[PDB]
Amino acid sequence: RWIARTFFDAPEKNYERTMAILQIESEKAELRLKELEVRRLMRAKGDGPWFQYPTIDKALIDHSPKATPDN
Amino acid sequence: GWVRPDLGELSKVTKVKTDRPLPENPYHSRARPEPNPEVEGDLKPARHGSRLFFWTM
Repeated sequence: RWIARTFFDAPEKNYERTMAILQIESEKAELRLKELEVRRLMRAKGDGPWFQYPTIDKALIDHSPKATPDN
Repeated sequence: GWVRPDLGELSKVTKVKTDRPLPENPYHSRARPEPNPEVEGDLKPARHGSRLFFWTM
Protein backbone atom coordinates (compact mmCIF):
# COMPACT_ATOMS: atom_id res chain seq x y z
CA ARG A 1 0.00 0.00 0.00
CA TRP A 2 2.93 2.35 0.63
CA ILE A 3 4.26 1.56 -2.86
CA ALA A 4 0.81 2.23 -4.30
CA ARG A 5 0.59 5.43 -2.25
CA THR A 6 3.88 7.17 -3.02
CA PHE A 7 5.20 5.62 -6.25
CA PHE A 8 2.66 4.15 -8.66
CA ASP A 9 -0.27 5.64 -10.56
CA ALA A 10 -4.00 5.09 -10.56
CA PRO A 11 -5.47 2.62 -13.07
CA GLU A 12 -8.19 5.19 -13.75
CA LYS A 13 -5.44 7.66 -14.69
CA ASN A 14 -3.66 5.22 -17.03
CA TYR A 15 -6.98 3.98 -18.43
CA GLU A 16 -8.25 7.42 -19.33
CA ARG A 17 -4.85 8.36 -20.76
CA THR A 18 -5.10 5.37 -23.10
CA MET A 19 -8.63 6.44 -24.05
CA ALA A 20 -7.47 9.99 -24.80
CA ILE A 21 -4.49 8.96 -26.92
CA LEU A 22 -6.64 6.50 -28.88
CA GLN A 23 -9.03 9.38 -29.59
CA ILE A 24 -6.12 11.59 -30.75
CA GLU A 25 -4.54 9.09 -33.09
CA SER A 26 -7.92 7.97 -34.41
CA GLU A 27 -8.50 11.54 -35.56
CA LYS A 28 -4.98 11.57 -37.04
CA ALA A 29 -5.56 8.38 -39.04
CA GLU A 30 -8.91 9.64 -40.34
CA LEU A 31 -7.35 12.93 -41.44
CA ARG A 32 -4.44 11.15 -43.12
CA LEU A 33 -6.71 8.87 -45.18
CA LYS A 34 -8.84 11.90 -46.04
CA GLU A 35 -5.66 13.73 -47.11
CA LEU A 36 -4.58 11.04 -49.55
CA GLU A 37 -8.12 10.77 -50.97
CA VAL A 38 -8.27 14.54 -51.49
CA ARG A 39 -4.84 14.58 -53.15
CA ARG A 40 -5.55 11.76 -55.61
CA LEU A 41 -8.98 13.06 -56.62
CA MET A 42 -7.71 16.62 -56.91
CA ARG A 43 -4.87 15.53 -59.19
CA ALA A 44 -7.43 13.54 -61.18
CA LYS A 45 -9.85 16.47 -61.55
CA GLY A 46 -8.01 19.76 -61.05
CA ASP A 47 -10.70 21.77 -59.26
CA GLY A 48 -8.88 22.21 -55.97
CA PRO A 49 -6.34 24.88 -55.08
CA TRP A 50 -3.23 22.70 -55.10
CA PHE A 51 -1.93 21.51 -58.44
CA GLN A 52 -2.35 24.73 -60.42
CA TYR A 53 0.76 25.14 -62.52
CA PRO A 54 1.17 28.75 -63.70
CA THR A 55 -0.64 29.47 -66.94
CA ILE A 56 -0.82 32.80 -68.77
CA ASP A 57 -1.70 35.99 -66.91
CA LYS A 58 -3.64 38.33 -69.20
CA ALA A 59 -2.16 41.63 -68.08
CA LEU A 60 -0.31 42.21 -71.35
CA ILE A 61 -3.20 41.02 -73.54
CA ASP A 62 -4.70 44.34 -74.54
CA HIS A 63 -7.44 45.64 -76.80
CA SER A 64 -6.31 48.65 -78.81
CA PRO A 65 -6.63 50.14 -82.29
CA LYS A 66 -4.03 48.17 -84.24
CA ALA A 67 -2.60 48.81 -87.70
CA THR A 68 -4.07 45.97 -89.74
CA PRO A 69 -7.90 45.98 -89.63
CA ASP A 70 -7.86 42.17 -89.51
CA ASN A 71 -6.39 41.15 -86.17
CA GLY B 1 -12.96 76.60 -102.65
CA TRP B 2 -11.51 73.67 -100.64
CA VAL B 3 -8.83 75.18 -98.44
CA ARG B 4 -6.07 72.59 -98.36
CA PRO B 5 -5.86 70.65 -95.07
CA ASP B 6 -2.81 71.78 -93.15
CA LEU B 7 -0.71 69.69 -90.80
CA GLY B 8 -1.84 68.22 -88.61
CA GLU B 9 -5.44 68.09 -89.79
CA LEU B 10 -5.17 64.57 -91.24
CA SER B 11 -4.73 63.24 -87.70
CA LYS B 12 -6.71 63.90 -84.52
CA VAL B 13 -8.84 60.80 -83.76
CA THR B 14 -12.47 61.46 -84.52
CA LYS B 15 -15.99 60.63 -83.33
CA VAL B 16 -18.78 59.72 -85.75
CA LYS B 17 -22.21 58.08 -85.57
CA THR B 18 -23.65 54.96 -87.16
CA ASP B 19 -27.07 53.34 -87.35
CA ARG B 20 -26.12 50.12 -85.68
CA PRO B 21 -25.00 49.77 -82.07
CA LEU B 22 -21.62 48.14 -81.61
CA PRO B 23 -22.13 44.39 -81.19
CA GLU B 24 -20.85 42.17 -78.45
CA ASN B 25 -18.22 39.42 -79.11
CA PRO B 26 -17.12 40.08 -82.71
CA TYR B 27 -14.61 37.44 -81.79
CA HIS B 28 -17.17 34.62 -82.11
CA SER B 29 -16.31 33.56 -78.59
CA ARG B 30 -17.87 31.00 -76.31
CA ALA B 31 -18.60 31.68 -72.66
CA ARG B 32 -16.10 31.33 -69.85
CA PRO B 33 -15.01 27.71 -69.27
CA GLU B 34 -15.08 27.59 -65.47
CA PRO B 35 -14.65 29.94 -62.56
CA ASN B 36 -12.13 29.09 -59.89
CA PRO B 37 -13.87 28.32 -56.58
CA GLU B 38 -12.03 30.75 -54.31
CA VAL B 39 -10.56 28.99 -51.28
CA GLU B 40 -10.92 31.83 -48.76
CA GLY B 41 -11.88 32.35 -45.13
CA ASP B 42 -9.90 32.59 -41.92
CA LEU B 43 -7.59 29.79 -40.88
CA LYS B 44 -7.69 27.46 -37.89
CA PRO B 45 -4.43 26.44 -36.22
CA ALA B 46 -2.69 23.15 -37.00
CA ARG B 47 -5.03 20.23 -36.33
CA HIS B 48 -3.01 17.73 -34.23
CA GLY B 49 0.28 19.19 -35.41
CA SER B 50 2.00 18.08 -38.61
CA ARG B 51 0.05 14.79 -38.83
CA LEU B 52 3.29 13.11 -39.84
CA PHE B 53 4.50 9.78 -38.34
CA PHE B 54 5.09 11.62 -35.06
CA TRP B 55 6.23 15.15 -34.03
CA THR B 56 2.77 15.88 -32.67
CA MET B 57 2.39 19.47 -31.42
